[PDB]
Amino acid sequence: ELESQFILRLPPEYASTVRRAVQSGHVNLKDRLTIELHPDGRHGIVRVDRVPLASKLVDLPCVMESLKTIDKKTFYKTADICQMLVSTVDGDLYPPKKFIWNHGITLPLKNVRKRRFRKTAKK
Amino acid sequence: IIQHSIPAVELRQPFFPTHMGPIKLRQFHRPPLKKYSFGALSQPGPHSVQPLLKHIKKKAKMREQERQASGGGEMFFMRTPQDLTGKDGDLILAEYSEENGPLMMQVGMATKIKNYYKRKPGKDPGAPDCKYGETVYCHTSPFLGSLHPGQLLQAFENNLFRAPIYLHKMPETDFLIIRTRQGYYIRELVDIFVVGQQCPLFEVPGPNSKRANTHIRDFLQVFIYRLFWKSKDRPRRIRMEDIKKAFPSHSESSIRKRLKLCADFKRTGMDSNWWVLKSDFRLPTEEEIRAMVSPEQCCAYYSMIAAEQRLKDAGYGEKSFKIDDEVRTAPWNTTRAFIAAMKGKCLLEVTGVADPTGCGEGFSYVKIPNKSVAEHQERYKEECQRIFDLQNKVLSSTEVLSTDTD
Repeated sequence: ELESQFILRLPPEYASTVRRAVQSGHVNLKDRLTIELHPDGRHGIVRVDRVPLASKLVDLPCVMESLKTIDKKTFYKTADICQMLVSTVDGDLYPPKKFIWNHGITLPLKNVRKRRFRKTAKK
Repeated sequence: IIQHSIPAVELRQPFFPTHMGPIKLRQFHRPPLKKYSFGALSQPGPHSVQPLLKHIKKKAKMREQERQASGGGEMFFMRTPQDLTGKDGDLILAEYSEENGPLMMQVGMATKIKNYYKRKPGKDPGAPDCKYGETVYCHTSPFLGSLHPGQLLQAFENNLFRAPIYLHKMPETDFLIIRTRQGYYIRELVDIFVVGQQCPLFEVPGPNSKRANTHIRDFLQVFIYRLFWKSKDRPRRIRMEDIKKAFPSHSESSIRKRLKLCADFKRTGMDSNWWVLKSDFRLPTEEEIRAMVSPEQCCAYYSMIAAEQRLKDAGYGEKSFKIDDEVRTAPWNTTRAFIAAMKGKCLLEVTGVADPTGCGEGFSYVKIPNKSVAEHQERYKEECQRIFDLQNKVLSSTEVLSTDTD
């Protein structure tokens, strides 16, 4: 089965904590960072050192590929990426279109949907 | 020369789907996270996100040793589906600026990065170095506009398309999560390329063209041979049901066509019967099967059916594909137009309804005749040049915009 891949976005303070952990390579990252997805498939909780962050799975506008390389000249596609798990410091941890993201990940694709995508003409 | 991974070269599933329904076509190259029915991550609650650093180093080390053990030089490493994981090797991200570009790779396919450079006049000291890709010194432009002297432009280059790319930095907030039935894994990822509009190098077929019909036929034929090869029974045998499940839009009668030359129907007292390989039929070799259908041909075909689905959804019937604007955006028209122009058979509109950005930062691939005729071509080049430069400037820019409140 195809490997599933997606982007995790953390608030900057938490992202820093996690990045140092990824870089150290310590096994305990597995306890220090956990992801829980709720039954609705859109909301969830990311935990950094047991601190719960309200999270939402959103749909990115641009198709994004991850490509792996050995020599840095030839590249092999490993996956299509089209979703992002966005964690915030406020929000309902357990919440009772708003899942459409409007921006690409990179700077120039700000507002891609509204500014840089030819829109379809019906009929 | 592009060498794809073995699973891709062999057109294995799920890397090369045999059939896609309307829903899959709408979601083409945008697979949504779907819940697991079993395995660790089918369970409720928090799940560990695992580090990959020790694993990444180990795999790089193992690969280099295998390299030195035979006994240097160049090795090909992408032999198994396991070699295609995001869990090891160096990784980049590529974000495509076209919402649905005319050609896209499947998982397991390969592309090169070329660094196109135009020498400064006189004493050029050479191109700047880049972290990725191989430098190409070009006197003529591989794009619609020309490079300026001293200009470096990076690009994806393969058999489907060539496209300028622009290296950016991943936001500090963002990580890559790999998700399997067994667990989550996390990698740092710092290099992300923006991909500009494609220059298609492979022609996408039209719906129900002879080319399209020949392709599904040949692909079905390949799937069948591979079924016989997988069979451990002697004489080899396969079940109709397995073919029908992979090709649910084929009639049993059309499948019997592909089977009548290589196999015999064996009837049993049960609604499951076998097709047994004829004893005087020689099964094609691995090498011969690969030659039948390439990954690129599958990509061209996928492009067509996905576009065809989007057109139906927008109300455009099969009788529409004198021509509607939306139909002009279809990959069979845009690729055909671009390739013809590349061969000097015509020019391109450039400014027009098929501009994928909708805002003048992309090219409209629509044929205009070669038909003051030095001014006609100079105006075409001028316009190409302007849009070429505009795209490079906008997509390479690190300017922070500014959410549109509308």
